[PDB]
Parts: sequence; structure tokens; C-alpha cells
Amino acid sequence: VDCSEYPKPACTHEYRPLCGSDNKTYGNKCNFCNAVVESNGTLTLSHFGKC
Amino acid sequence: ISGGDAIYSSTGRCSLGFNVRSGSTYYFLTAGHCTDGATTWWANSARTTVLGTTSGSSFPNNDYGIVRYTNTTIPKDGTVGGQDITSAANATVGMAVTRRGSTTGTHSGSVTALNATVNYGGGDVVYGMIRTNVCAEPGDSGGPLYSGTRAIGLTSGGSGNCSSGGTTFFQPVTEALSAYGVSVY
Repeated sequence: VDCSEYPKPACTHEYRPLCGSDNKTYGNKCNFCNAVVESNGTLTLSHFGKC
Repeated sequence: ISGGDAIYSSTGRCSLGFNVRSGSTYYFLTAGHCTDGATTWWANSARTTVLGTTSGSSFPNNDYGIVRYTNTTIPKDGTVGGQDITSAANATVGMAVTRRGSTTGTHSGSVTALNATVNYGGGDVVYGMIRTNVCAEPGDSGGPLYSGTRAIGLTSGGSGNCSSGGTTFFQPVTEALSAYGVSVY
């Protein structure tokens, strides 16, 4: 998962979870990538699926 | 199974929009981005209870899809959770609406704009969307937007979340009903 094309003003709401380094399950890649951006690049991917 | 309930494809989870029919053929509507590349749909994460197979998908540009029921025993309620749905209508600015999704459940708000263009990036642009101040989160895609007993739209996407508040865009259901020649019941 690469978040280069982010941020994005909107995301679709399908559920395909990712686990972030903050131990939060992100609902999908768009959701996760927008958070990474908001974190000024400090949040990273722990693994695929729920935390 | 009814509007707002979880539905699973091979790739993830979305929500059922509305149960609809044509003649004696039953289907359900959901988001086009959910039906895109999906063939079979199940009622559970274990994938042991089949629902049916994708019969149509329109995304991007629009955001609706339709799934034909192949499961003969599962109840196909013409409701949204407990709520009866008896017709479909066009959204209007200021209209009080309610959405139900498999992740966040039921949330209410109002229609704040019509004919909105939403750019999901990578060339995925959808047009003619209903804008609202209702929140939604991953898993809620395709769920119904209704107003009393009136079917209004299908959850597409947006920003924010239910804790802080957000903006959610919906695909007008009238357009989907016309495209497939089906109707709510």
C-alpha cells in the first residue's frame, strides 16, 4: 500500500481492513492513507487485516 | 435480510441497500464500487450462506449495482431494519434523511446539496450525487438512505466519521430503479 496520491477529499466506504502502527484498524486503504497524511507521515502499516 | 444488513463479497464487506423486484424476480441494490469485480455475495463472514450473484454494476460515473438472489429460503424483507419502505422519491435540499449501515448502524441528518461531483481519484469520478451531513464509515457503503417510508439513495462515500461528524454522498436510488426496471416493495 502506497499513499502517494494522498490525501483525497473523499473515500468510498467498503470494508477491507488494514492495521496501523497506532494499533487502530483502518477500514480501507483510502481511510488509512488519509490518516497517514494527517499524521504528517508518522503513521505506518503494521499488517493487513484487523489489528 | 433487509436494508442496512452486512453483505460479503470475496473482497470485503458492504451493506445491502434495498430489496427490490421485477415480476417475480428478486434482487438487492448496493453500491457500484462494491459490485465492481464481485461475482458472488454471502450473508456472513464465514461465507456459508449465499445470497446471490452480481447482475449489474455501474461505477464510476454512477455508483449503483444490483445482485440477483439465488438463495431461495432467506427472507427478503422490503424494509430497512425494522422500517417499512413503500416507495421511492427524489431528494430535495433540506429533506430530513436517515441512513443505515452494517458498521455504524442508523444515523440521521439532512440533504445539503444535489448534483454533486465526487472525485475518488485515479479517474474514479461520480456525478449527480446527493450531499448530506450524515456520517458514514467503512462497511456502510451501499446502505440505504431513506426518509420515513421513502427510499432515497445508496451510500457511496465521503469524509469524516461518526464521532467527529462528516459529509456523506449518496447515489439517487430513482436512477438505479429506472436503469434496472425494478421497484421497491
